[PDB]
Amino acid sequence: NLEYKHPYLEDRDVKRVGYLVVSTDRGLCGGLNINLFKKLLAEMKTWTDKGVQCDLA
Amino acid sequence: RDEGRDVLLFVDNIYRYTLAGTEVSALLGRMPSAVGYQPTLAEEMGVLQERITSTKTGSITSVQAVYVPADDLTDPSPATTFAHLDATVVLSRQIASLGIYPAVDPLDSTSRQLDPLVVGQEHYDTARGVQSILQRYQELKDIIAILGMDELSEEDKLVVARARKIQRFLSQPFFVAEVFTGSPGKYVSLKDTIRGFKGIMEGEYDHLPEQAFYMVGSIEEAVEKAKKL
Repeated sequence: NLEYKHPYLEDRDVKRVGYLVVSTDRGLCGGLNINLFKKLLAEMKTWTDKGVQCDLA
Repeated sequence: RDEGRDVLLFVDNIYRYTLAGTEVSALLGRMPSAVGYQPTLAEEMGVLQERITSTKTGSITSVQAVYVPADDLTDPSPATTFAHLDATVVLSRQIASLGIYPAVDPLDSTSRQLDPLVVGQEHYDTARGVQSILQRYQELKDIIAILGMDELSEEDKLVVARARKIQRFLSQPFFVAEVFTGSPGKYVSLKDTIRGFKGIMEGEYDHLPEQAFYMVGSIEEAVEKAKKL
């Protein structure tokens, strides 16, 4: 059934991208959050340089 | 002075003078003051210190190396000597232990003429701006040591980073100091000193690493050093 209508199966031209980010509700846990954010930011940059926007949940 | 107008007076260790008066005070047969000093410390200092001044007939510019015993700025010699100075720059061992070798503590060091009406507003605001963020950093220093950097707000994070740039842009190699250190000397314009610090504080030169600022002349040297590393 997938081919006829992918809900989400097929690839397509990237122009925007979304990110569900999982941070913690509480601090005092080292760089658990910072290292995540720092990775996300760095990867978002490679996207924005290609002229694509990034939405965040 | 009482003839020609402009003279320079350099004195090594006014302390050595007071200290001499202490080795004697016992034999001169007077009771000991606080910490074993002479009871006449107040005057022995003042007499000599009051002599150096700008007369109507001629002025005297004078720098002098006032020693502080056992690092105690509360020790009487330094404590009383303070009042007799127009500008009072103080060198701390903590700042030397780092590598900053104009080892001036920019916080405990001040002048009576860091006045806006005197040194212009740009110099003043820059001076007190640099003073503030450097002090705000001293406060954060505690929580950092116990709970690490990752606990600061993204704003305070930037405060320490910008401060640590200032903290080592204060440094610069002295010509006279070339002898025992490879680093060739440099001389910075009072004009550039303002341009750089004002600059770093605005957030212009952030991208550069810290070492870019350590031991250099004008800001344009910090830039070029950042290239090499």
